[PDB]
Amino acid sequence: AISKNLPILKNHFRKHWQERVKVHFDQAGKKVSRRNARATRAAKIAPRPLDLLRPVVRAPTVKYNRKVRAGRGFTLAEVKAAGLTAAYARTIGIAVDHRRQNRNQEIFDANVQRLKEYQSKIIVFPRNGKAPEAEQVLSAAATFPIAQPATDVEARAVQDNGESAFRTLRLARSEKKFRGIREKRAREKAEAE
Amino acid sequence: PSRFTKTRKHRGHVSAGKGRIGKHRKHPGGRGMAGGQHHHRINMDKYHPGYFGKVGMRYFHKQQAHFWKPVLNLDKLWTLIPEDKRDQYLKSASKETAPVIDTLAAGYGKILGKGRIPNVPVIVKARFVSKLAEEKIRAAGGVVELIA
Amino acid sequence: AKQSLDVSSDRRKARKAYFTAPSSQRRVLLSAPLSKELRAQYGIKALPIRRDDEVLVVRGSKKGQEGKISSVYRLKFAVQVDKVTKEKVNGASVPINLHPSKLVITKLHLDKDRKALIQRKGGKLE
Amino acid sequence: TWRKWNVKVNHNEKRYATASAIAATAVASLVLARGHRVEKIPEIPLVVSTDLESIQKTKEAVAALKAVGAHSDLLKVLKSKKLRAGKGKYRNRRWTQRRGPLVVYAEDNGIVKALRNVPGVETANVASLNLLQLAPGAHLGRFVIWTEAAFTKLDQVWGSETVASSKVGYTLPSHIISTSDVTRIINSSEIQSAIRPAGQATQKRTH
RNA sequence: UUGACCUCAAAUCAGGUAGGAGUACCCGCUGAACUUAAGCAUAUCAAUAAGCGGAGGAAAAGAAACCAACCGGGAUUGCCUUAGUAACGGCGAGUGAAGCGGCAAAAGCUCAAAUUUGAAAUCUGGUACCUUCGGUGCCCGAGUUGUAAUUUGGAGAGGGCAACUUUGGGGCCGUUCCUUGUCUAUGUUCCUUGGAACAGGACGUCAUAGAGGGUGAGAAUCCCGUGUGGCGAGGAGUGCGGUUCUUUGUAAAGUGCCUUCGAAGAGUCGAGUUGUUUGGGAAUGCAGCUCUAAGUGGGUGGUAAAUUCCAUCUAAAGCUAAAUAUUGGCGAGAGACCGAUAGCGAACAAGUACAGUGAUGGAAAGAUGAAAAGAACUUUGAAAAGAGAGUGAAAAAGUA
RNA sequence: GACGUAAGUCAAGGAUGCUGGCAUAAUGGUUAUAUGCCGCCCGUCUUGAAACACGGACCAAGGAGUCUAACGUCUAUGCGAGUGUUUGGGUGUAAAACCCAUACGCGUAAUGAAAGUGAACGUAGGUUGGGGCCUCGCAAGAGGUGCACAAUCGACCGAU
RNA sequence: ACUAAUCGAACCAUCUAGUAGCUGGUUCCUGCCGAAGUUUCCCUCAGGAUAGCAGAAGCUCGUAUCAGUUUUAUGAGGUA
RNA sequence: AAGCGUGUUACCUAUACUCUACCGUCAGGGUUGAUAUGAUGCCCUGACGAGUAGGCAGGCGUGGAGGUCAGUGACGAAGCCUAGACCGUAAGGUCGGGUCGAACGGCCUCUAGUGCAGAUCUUGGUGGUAGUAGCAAAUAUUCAAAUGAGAACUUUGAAGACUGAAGUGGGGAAAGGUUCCACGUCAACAGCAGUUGGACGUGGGUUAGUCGAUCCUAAGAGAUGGGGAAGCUCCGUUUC
RNA sequence: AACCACAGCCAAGGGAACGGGCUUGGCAGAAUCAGCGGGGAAAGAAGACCCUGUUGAGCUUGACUCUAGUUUGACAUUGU
Ligand SMILES: [Mg+2]
Ligand SMILES: [Mg+2]
Ligand SMILES: [Mg+2]
Ligand SMILES: [Mg+2]
Ligand SMILES: [Mg+2]
Ligand SMILES: [Mg+2]
Ligand SMILES: [Mg+2]
Ligand SMILES: [Mg+2]
Ligand SMILES: [Mg+2]
Ligand SMILES: [Mg+2]
Ligand SMILES: [Mg+2]
Ligand SMILES: [Mg+2]
Ligand SMILES: [Mg+2]
Ligand SMILES: [Mg+2]
Ligand SMILES: [Mg+2]
Ligand SMILES: [Mg+2]
Ligand SMILES: [Mg+2]
Ligand SMILES: [Mg+2]
Ligand SMILES: [Mg+2]
Ligand SMILES: [Mg+2]
Ligand SMILES: [Mg+2]
Ligand SMILES: [Mg+2]
Ligand SMILES: [Mg+2]
Ligand SMILES: [Mg+2]
Ligand SMILES: [Mg+2]
Ligand SMILES: [Mg+2]
Ligand SMILES: [Mg+2]
Ligand SMILES: [Mg+2]
Ligand SMILES: [Mg+2]
Ligand SMILES: [Mg+2]
Ligand SMILES: [Mg+2]
Ligand SMILES: [Mg+2]
Ligand SMILES: [Mg+2]
Ligand SMILES: [Mg+2]
Ligand SMILES: [Mg+2]
Ligand SMILES: [Mg+2]
Ligand SMILES: [Mg+2]
Ligand SMILES: [Mg+2]
Ligand SMILES: [Mg+2]
Ligand SMILES: [Mg+2]
Ligand SMILES: [Mg+2]
Ligand SMILES: [Mg+2]
Ligand SMILES: [Mg+2]
Ligand SMILES: [Mg+2]
Ligand SMILES: [Mg+2]
Ligand SMILES: [Mg+2]
Ligand SMILES: [Mg+2]
Ligand SMILES: [Mg+2]
Ligand SMILES: [Mg+2]
Ligand SMILES: [Mg+2]
Ligand SMILES: [Mg+2]
Ligand SMILES: [Mg+2]
Ligand SMILES: [Mg+2]
Ligand SMILES: [Mg+2]
Ligand SMILES: [Mg+2]
Ligand SMILES: [Mg+2]
Ligand SMILES: [Mg+2]
Ligand SMILES: [Mg+2]
Ligand SMILES: [Mg+2]
Ligand SMILES: [Mg+2]
Ligand SMILES: [Mg+2]
Ligand SMILES: [Mg+2]
Ligand SMILES: [Mg+2]
Ligand SMILES: [Mg+2]
Ligand SMILES: [Mg+2]
Ligand SMILES: [Mg+2]
Ligand SMILES: [Mg+2]
Ligand SMILES: [Mg+2]
Ligand SMILES: [Mg+2]
Ligand SMILES: [Mg+2]
Ligand SMILES: [Mg+2]
Repeated sequence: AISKNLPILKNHFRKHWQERVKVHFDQAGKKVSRRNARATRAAKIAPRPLDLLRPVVRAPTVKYNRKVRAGRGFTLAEVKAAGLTAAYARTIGIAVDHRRQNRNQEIFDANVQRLKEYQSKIIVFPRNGKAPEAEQVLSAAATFPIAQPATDVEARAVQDNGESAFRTLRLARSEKKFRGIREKRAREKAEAE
Repeated sequence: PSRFTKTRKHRGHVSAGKGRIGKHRKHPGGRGMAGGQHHHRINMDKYHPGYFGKVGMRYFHKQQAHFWKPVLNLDKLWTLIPEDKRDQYLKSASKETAPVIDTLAAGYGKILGKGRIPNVPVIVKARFVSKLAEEKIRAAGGVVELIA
Repeated sequence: AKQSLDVSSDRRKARKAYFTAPSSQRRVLLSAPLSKELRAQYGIKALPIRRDDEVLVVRGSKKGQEGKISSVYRLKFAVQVDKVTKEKVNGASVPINLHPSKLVITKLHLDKDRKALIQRKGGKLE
Repeated sequence: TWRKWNVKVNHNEKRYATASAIAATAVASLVLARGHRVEKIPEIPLVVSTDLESIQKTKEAVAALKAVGAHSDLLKVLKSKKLRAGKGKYRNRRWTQRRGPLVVYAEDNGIVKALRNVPGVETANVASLNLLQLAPGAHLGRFVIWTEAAFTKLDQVWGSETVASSKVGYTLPSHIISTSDVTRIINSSEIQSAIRPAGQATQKRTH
């Protein structure tokens, strides 16, 4: 029934919704179990650091490409540039992604610097050596944090060339909007006589 | 809590505040938005004009991220410089040392022109700007650098 | 207070465990303290009660009465002592059920296993 | 089951109440009204040496509490132990008793376990300071015993006029009135020189 | 005549395997109506209930014929969110995702397409002997209508030249996991009430133990326990010590450059049409029928079509832990929950007694006392029983 | 206020003075009864119920506006151009309490179907009121300023 | 007609607490305020929405703006 | 006239009017350098009080929760009874006395499965009706003895009757399941009674080569081969 | 056992327009038994007639919308 001045609602409760009500009573319990799972895995794989070294990538879309983040794995080009094989890299804790490609020199250099820097700060115990204890460090990510690069300097000189940035945006829109028609008129004008 | 509700006060009174004559029933006018064009027309035309009917174009597979463009006005432009370092630029207002404000890293797509910044030159890096916003920045002695 | 996650503080569970305790559990449940002299002699505080043990009643209406356990009647969590009885009106005599926590052991019926239990608990056994 | 059980409180407002309850611990009138036997306590806030943090045994911890003046509040607990007055007594809530002192340390070097068994006594790290223990039953003025390291650390934890709080972006709340002695403000010569003379405080009946 | 081969049979042939149960969660199929729309048919309820088939400790999904359009991400799942939004809809009622972003957890891979052809190098089985979750030899068989090695698109192969660097198994004991045992404080001191002290009062003690329970009334200190550590037993299986097997290898793997190559899944993709389904709208998936491909090819790029590009993946074959689920099972810990007409139907010989031909339906029913100490004995009565007496703190507790 | 020259007094902004009996069932309360007068059976639908309208033989126990998702107004509280710790992580005396990064949501911008564009002529305007404040006045009042708010004419952004 | 005391579609269980604009009921006390059965629309006429009547919260101000009233002046009306 | 018309006075009595008090509500005020510490306090002044549906406000009561009263309690908690008492307009609260036997309150707060006369309400218990309607079909009983506490009803004898061989007789089939028989025995059951009993308690009892089943086929039912069906399964009975 | 708000004398009045109760009169004396059918608008059942409901169902048909079956065509089976 429709009554006095109230916003129109859309409460989707016209199925047997009470049969699929999940109440996360176990939030604290699952937290205890997750920390217990982390401690168990830490002991099982000690002295390894509980997570793989991830690369830094750009985020997709125009909404998020201003930021960098952790990616899945280093590309085969990055691993080869860092001086090691993908198969060996996977056994010393480096994530390797065969489907990501390098087209950005800045990101590629950053990941290769990331790989050499990681190599400098790990100890690979020999397969039949003495294997000394090396104070297990739980987080590789906290050891090698992802840094947003520097876009510019804090201050510099005003260079005004009279370009009218707004005019530039307008003209960019117009040239793109009229490229197809102008090429069509160019092609027909060329073909006429 | 239950003890502060009118149910407690209605105890002993027969109709529970629902009336003897009207006699609270199940769904006397229909359920949900029933009758919005028939017996709820007046309410719907008075409080929700435009509710029924169609409007312009459809957009199949619309991703909002294509349209991400948070606006920032000039009157808030100087807030992107931290307060500790702000007053140093506000004084000694000159070129050859002008604050670069990267409004994109600040999370903004377009700089609008609500206006009245100080007369200090600033280098505004933005994806988009309104025509008046670029006028006021240039008038102050700054510049807008188009970035992507 | 409680510290471990394996032990319960739930009253209903505790009482259920008590009243459904099997006989071998009830043997431990029916422990009695030793007398001052027996504590000094052996070095142990309390032992599970047994048949030929000599006991002194130290609570209730039969306080100060001595005797020997004629029965550890585990089915109702009690022990019966000879010389401690109720004389019914029809001349008959019936045992008084006693709880061993209200008893004091004044002499032990010692065999190999009782001696080993004392030594296990840290007893002098002399 | 999907009845609302937990209640979200604004984090700043939780801190607001915690600070108000810490401040109320220093007001002997509030602590007396709340029910603690601090009538013979030499001074409130009660601060004791940091050696309390390293006391290992319950007996030594109890003796230190009695020495610093918590004996009556300890005896009030375990003299107040009562059987609960209804069905709660067979839902594992059999007994009731008063709260004793709350000992606040900075480093648990044995004090927590030494006081675990003392009836009515609680312990807390300065870093946490539960409101449920500082104002039990929503009643302000819990009898608190601070160790010296705990008292000193409290400026770093909650901030001061010269020290920023360790809590990110937090500052202690501001008073909306400069004092609580409205009588003394009224009696100030400034207001006294602006007010008209007063009547009788009980008007004489006419007609 | 005989000996194969193919195909098809028989045997109480040798050895195995499936069925049925449970089913809370999981993978599918099939599939409603009540209901809402203030009527009603599309719609909604709902791709739900019921019905059928199949699993496990999880299942399924899963290492892109993905998302994207960015300066690009990068298996799957789940959470926060996107978002009650794009979209669908008698555009009514209603319905309704996904990409990005932050998190939990992270793990990668395997076949088919290739001549071993200087050697079927491969495997089940029988048998004998052993160090028996198997090994070795011998034999029969399977298999060239293709079993091994070698490659899986990230590649990789053949050849040519360079060279260097790293390797396996196996006991005991160790830890580690599970199951379980045992040991490890302190009053039963005096006074009062009481049937009973576990109550109140006094004086103490232990406390990493003042959780809980029992004991003749509220028991840290009477008992079991609790807390804290110690010492054992049976058993799991990976990092640990250490001990040997020490041509234990010209055996395997990796790495650079050059050259030539680089096989990559068909009644399938795709299309038309019908039905169903989806937010998917000139058609989201699925399924039937008809048509039916290619190899700088093929799919996708959320408005049908032609022409031109571009981007992005590589289907029609396959395996994989964790984060997720769990009104069933087993083992535990709990509660501002109910307190015998409540709480499960069932606190009890409860899915019992009982009803119905049957499918099914399905209750009621807890409390003497601390202890039967459950009333000896006398007397009236044919007896039940009464009156006495007696037990008990109390019979104003007598199993009615 | 009155009276009196004054003392002081008075019937003048609400009772004092004198005296007696009893100190208990005596007054009073409770209860049963009697007497006078009055009083139809509740609940419910209904214009209208004591109704020849319905439910109700009696008693005990049970017995009906709840919780949840999303939301409107109002109110309290915290912070404030911000705000929200609790998805998750850290930590714990362990479902508590305490601490926290990156995001995300809502707000800080609107408007158009959309492509898009996007907020100061001015002391962020003028006029009429406008509480409070200021100046002058014994005061009344007069003059200056005038936040919120109200009416109104403009200016700016988008659509046309 | 009969199909297990059941037949103009048996019985059992579930969907299912099926929907009901209709009938019945809807549990303490006191205090203050205090109605409507009319307008418009509706497959509307035993129902709703809407406005009105009502309460509550107040807020901006502080004797104004006013007024179910008259007087004066000035209109209008076509009933007796 | 105690009737009708009319006139005059006196008189009667409403929860209305005047005055006074008390309650509450609203309004307007007073009160701080001791308001001679209650400032949501105290006090002054005026007016007002009907009420269904309904709104709001302040309170009363119940189960559980945090805190406090170092509250009460086996020398008696709670519960229940009490034409005994007191406080509150009221919801209610308190006290005494009896019964009783183990727990329970006051205050500040939190929370709800939180208050009953009704629902042809649910479950259970109980009345009036009422010692009432009734216990009247099947022709019918009687005498004596025995037994027994007790005999219309048991047993025995005597007698009078009836079923009248398509039986109230002698066996069986379905069904029941020990009811059969003996001893003991009468609280319940046998709508009176009961010493009797198909009742209660404890026992005893069913013997087959030939009687039946078992074998046969009947109308039918139904595997297999095989074909349908997503499938549960269906078809079919000698078929390919 | 039905039944039972409480109950049980009338007349008239008014009253929801036929009262056991209310108003005015009549009157009115414990406790009861057999019978009786005037009254209790006696009991038996949420009128089965009628109307209303945006409540059904059985049945009918040129109602609306479909559907098993069946018929017709094309494609496939489908070759020489
Ligand atoms: Mg009312
Ligand atoms: Mg009603
Ligand atoms: Mg109670
Ligand atoms: Mg599935
Ligand atoms: Mg409908
Ligand atoms: Mg409807
Ligand atoms: Mg219908
Ligand atoms: Mg659907
Ligand atoms: Mg199902
Ligand atoms: Mg299994
Ligand atoms: Mg798992
Ligand atoms: Mg799989
Ligand atoms: Mg691949
Ligand atoms: Mg992914
Ligand atoms: Mg959003
Ligand atoms: Mg569609
Ligand atoms: Mg749907
Ligand atoms: Mg190889
Ligand atoms: Mg006890
Ligand atoms: Mg004691
Ligand atoms: Mg202990
Ligand atoms: Mg392929
Ligand atoms: Mg389907
Ligand atoms: Mg569909
Ligand atoms: Mg890509
Ligand atoms: Mg029950
Ligand atoms: Mg008694
Ligand atoms: Mg009694
Ligand atoms: Mg008794
Ligand atoms: Mg009297
Ligand atoms: Mg009367
Ligand atoms: Mg009527
Ligand atoms: Mg009535
Ligand atoms: Mg009716
Ligand atoms: Mg009735
Ligand atoms: Mg009834
Ligand atoms: Mg009740
Ligand atoms: Mg129903
Ligand atoms: Mg009024
Ligand atoms: Mg219409
Ligand atoms: Mg009606
Ligand atoms: Mg005329
Ligand atoms: Mg006219
Ligand atoms: Mg006259
Ligand atoms: Mg009133
Ligand atoms: Mg309570
Ligand atoms: Mg009592
Ligand atoms: Mg009474
Ligand atoms: Mg008792
Ligand atoms: Mg209730
Ligand atoms: Mg009742
Ligand atoms: Mg009522
Ligand atoms: Mg009779
Ligand atoms: Mg004859
Ligand atoms: Mg005859
Ligand atoms: Mg016979
Ligand atoms: Mg028998
Ligand atoms: Mg009889
Ligand atoms: Mg008899
Ligand atoms: Mg006999
Ligand atoms: Mg017989
Ligand atoms: Mg009644
Ligand atoms: Mg009556
Ligand atoms: Mg009548
Ligand atoms: Mg009357
Ligand atoms: Mg009369
Ligand atoms: Mg009659
Ligand atoms: Mg009817
Ligand atoms: Mg009917
Ligand atoms: Mg209608
Ligand atoms: Mg019909």
